[PDB]
Amino acid sequence: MRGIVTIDGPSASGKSSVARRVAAALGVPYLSSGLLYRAAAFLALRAGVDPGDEEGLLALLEGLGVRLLAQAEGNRVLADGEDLTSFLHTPEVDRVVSAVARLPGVRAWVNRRLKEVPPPFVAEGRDMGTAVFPEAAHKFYLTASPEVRAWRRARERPQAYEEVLRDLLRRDERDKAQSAPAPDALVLDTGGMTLDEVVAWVLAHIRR
Ligand SMILES: Nc1ncnc2c1ncn2[C@@H]1O[C@H](COP(=O)(O)OP(=O)(O)O)[C@@H](O)[C@H]1O
Ligand SMILES: Nc1ccn([C@@H]2O[C@H](COP(=O)(O)OP(=O)(O)O)[C@@H](O)[C@H]2O)c(=O)n1
Ligand SMILES: [Gd]
Repeated sequence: MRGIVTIDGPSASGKSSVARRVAAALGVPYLSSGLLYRAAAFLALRAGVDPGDEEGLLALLEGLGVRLLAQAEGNRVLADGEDLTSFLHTPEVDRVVSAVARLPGVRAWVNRRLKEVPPPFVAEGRDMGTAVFPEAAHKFYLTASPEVRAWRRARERPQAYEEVLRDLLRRDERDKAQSAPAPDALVLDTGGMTLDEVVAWVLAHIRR
């Protein structure tokens, strides 16, 4: 696989886990676009920047030199060379990230970072196969029921299922504009499947 594989989908549909495993099986990096959006949100919070102040936020992001590090075991985001990854997957970041991700300048900043990577790679996000890498040779859209996505996510947050579900429903709703599947994406419902099964299906499709 020498081109680009995109994997898009709503929260907890399985994108990061599948992209990591598929990329490792193909011998290429994977790029988690949401990690950059999460970093943008985390930095704005930490800096006391008003979430509607695009200019100030962009001044900060470019000013700090924020970078995505694609490592096989998982992506990392650095700001001024320092690893912020451990702070990006909190309920707090989950709850405010959509508001920051809606800013045109932030999306343009994230996409510039993604476009700096030479192919091949597998990229996961909301609009990888539509807005960012529409030329991708292999596109996938993962989806599952809100209940199972909330069930999966609750295992990864200091929150119970019902709150996780409420939060997930809201976030996916707030992400609607950037979340439609590419028309040529293979849509897979991952509910009821193991990570291994989804990876196997995706690789089989890629290797058709
Ligand atoms: N069939 C599956 N496919 C992918 N991930 C799964 C699956 N079943 C359970 N998981 C768990 O659900 C979580 C999904 O997280 P993640 O890979 O980040 O998905 P997403 O990027 O869509 O939020 C992981 O904890 C993963 O281990
Ligand atoms: N390409 C994408 C990727 C992420 N995002 C935003 O970034 C936030 C986090 O993405 P994420 O993929 O890390 O979230 P999860 O699906 O991993 O739970 C999201 O809710 C989206 O608002 C986005 O607008 N567009
Ligand atoms: Gd993820």
